[PDB]
Amino acid sequence: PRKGPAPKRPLVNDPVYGSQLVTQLVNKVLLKGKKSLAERIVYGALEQARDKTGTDPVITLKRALDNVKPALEVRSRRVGGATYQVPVEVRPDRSTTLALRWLVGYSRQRREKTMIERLANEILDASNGLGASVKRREDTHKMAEANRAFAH
Amino acid sequence: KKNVPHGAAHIKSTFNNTIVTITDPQGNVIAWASSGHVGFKGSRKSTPFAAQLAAENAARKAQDHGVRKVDVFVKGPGSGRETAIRSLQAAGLEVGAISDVTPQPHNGVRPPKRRRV
RNA sequence: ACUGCAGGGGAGACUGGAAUUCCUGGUGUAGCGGUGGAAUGCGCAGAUAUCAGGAGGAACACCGGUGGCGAAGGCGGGUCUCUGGGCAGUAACUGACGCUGAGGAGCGAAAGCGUGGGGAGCGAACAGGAUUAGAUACCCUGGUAGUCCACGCCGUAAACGGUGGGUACUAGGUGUGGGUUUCCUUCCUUGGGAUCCGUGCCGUAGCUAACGCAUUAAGUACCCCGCCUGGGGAGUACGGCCGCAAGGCUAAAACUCAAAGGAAUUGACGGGGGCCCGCACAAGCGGCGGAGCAUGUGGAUUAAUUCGAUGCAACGCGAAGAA
Ligand SMILES: [Mg+2]
Ligand SMILES: [Mg+2]
Ligand SMILES: [Mg+2]
Ligand SMILES: [Mg+2]
Ligand SMILES: [Mg+2]
Ligand SMILES: [Mg+2]
Ligand SMILES: [Mg+2]
Ligand SMILES: [Mg+2]
Ligand SMILES: [Mg+2]
Ligand SMILES: [Mg+2]
Ligand SMILES: [Mg+2]
Ligand SMILES: [Mg+2]
Ligand SMILES: [Mg+2]
Ligand SMILES: [Mg+2]
Ligand SMILES: [Mg+2]
Ligand SMILES: [Mg+2]
Ligand SMILES: [Mg+2]
Ligand SMILES: [Mg+2]
Ligand SMILES: [Mg+2]
Ligand SMILES: [Mg+2]
Ligand SMILES: [Mg+2]
Ligand SMILES: [Mg+2]
Ligand SMILES: [Mg+2]
Ligand SMILES: [Mg+2]
Ligand SMILES: [Mg+2]
Ligand SMILES: [Mg+2]
Ligand SMILES: [Mg+2]
Ligand SMILES: [Mg+2]
Ligand SMILES: [Mg+2]
Ligand SMILES: [Mg+2]
Repeated sequence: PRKGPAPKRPLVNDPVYGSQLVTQLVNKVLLKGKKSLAERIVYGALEQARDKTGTDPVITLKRALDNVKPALEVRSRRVGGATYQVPVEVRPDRSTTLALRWLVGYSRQRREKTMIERLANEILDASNGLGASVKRREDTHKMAEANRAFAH
Repeated sequence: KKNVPHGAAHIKSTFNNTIVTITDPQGNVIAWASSGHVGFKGSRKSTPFAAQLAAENAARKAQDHGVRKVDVFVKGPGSGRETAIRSLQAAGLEVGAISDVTPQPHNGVRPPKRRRV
């Protein structure tokens, strides 16, 4: 708003996985107030990923988010008779939020049966750097880099 | 297939383009790479990014043809002057003295009518 | 009259530099130009760019200003020739020879007209592109007369200080320009003081409807000339004078209406300036508009579909219960 910033609400660390990250994904996939259901889906996906790989699910998630972390956005502006996109830098928190939203959205509309295996496959693809979120990040990066001339 | 260790650099920075040509001290052009010569078209040719990349193209062509140092003559009320200068400096070329050679008519030819946009 | 002073006052002749364009040649390759975005356009048959040389017309950066000059319009690249006016000083000379001026005469921005020349750049008309519903415009690409010179014509401008010419008087304060004058005369200061001619601003009285004027009056008086009697019709008609023409000057009436107008105040508005704010913008979350059902509305039908409500702020409203 016009009257300065608004502090962001804090989060708690999950007893099962002591990191704010897992709570962040639960919050992002939470819909209709079913926090327990979101936790169940994320735990099933993480257990599936651990079953398929062997390494720690939080480490796989960290690899995935580091791979899908973007650098610049393409926020647009209009001055006169035309509108053009302006590539600007992104803060780490905003980049993490955008990548998590992209991952969740692409896992929601995948061609599988349940979100356990859907999110397991999505996080594994993001960890290996070949998934839908990675493709979206590459597209955003290149289409923003194509507008480097208008960098005011 | 020439060798001109010393030469001259001319930058013409206007409101619609930016031309960077590199000549020998006698003024014979060796390279002339421009904002339009590099990938650009429309009004983007007058952008500082376009001017600086055209300077990069001109500098690399001069390096290929065998030029190590050039003096710079600039003219025109363009915004790519300093960016082109910096690119020519830190793209493998030395600029030395910087001089402005913008023509100054002593009240000669009548200018066109003012814009009524 | 004599001695000094400043000046883009004016006319003629010669001449200089910058810049644009064009021509020729060299270097050189794929773009150049243009806009808010583009396209028309130019180049690839060698363009833009760079260098050197040449041709040509126009206008004279810096000085340059709030300044100077001129009756007004207007006036600065330089040099020379001819010429106008003004200011200061002495009071040298004449002795009211002064002021205004109906008609009349001359001068008079730009645009335009005639004759010959010239034409770099700009640029009405015109053409293409672009915007838009349309775009006979604003923007872009071009481009003719014209802008320039010589001699004539035209005599019109918001030709304005929106203030006719001349004179006398009516506190001051503060800049600038041209002189002169003693003193402080070295306090070097070219400052201050006195006077004359101007040019700005602020300010006393006075005037004014107010805004404002205020020694450069719109104050206090005199002399002369010009002009007005509500707004349109109309600065138009007819007649007349001038003009190659365009048109200029003198200049009405019928009819129509009861206002047209000048200052200042409040409010409102603005695609005016400054600030701030709102799920208002922005980041996201969940919906409508697509399908079926319920309710209200419009229209149609009928015996009524009793009636009111109609933007946001009416539409599951009045109606928190129609067999
Ligand atoms: Mg003459
Ligand atoms: Mg020519
Ligand atoms: Mg050539
Ligand atoms: Mg050339
Ligand atoms: Mg006598
Ligand atoms: Mg007289
Ligand atoms: Mg008379
Ligand atoms: Mg004329
Ligand atoms: Mg003529
Ligand atoms: Mg002629
Ligand atoms: Mg046309
Ligand atoms: Mg034009
Ligand atoms: Mg033109
Ligand atoms: Mg004609
Ligand atoms: Mg005459
Ligand atoms: Mg005048
Ligand atoms: Mg009078
Ligand atoms: Mg008088
Ligand atoms: Mg008087
Ligand atoms: Mg004075
Ligand atoms: Mg005053
Ligand atoms: Mg009066
Ligand atoms: Mg008449
Ligand atoms: Mg007549
Ligand atoms: Mg008002
Ligand atoms: Mg938003
Ligand atoms: Mg819906
Ligand atoms: Mg619908
Ligand atoms: Mg009803
Ligand atoms: Mg309701």
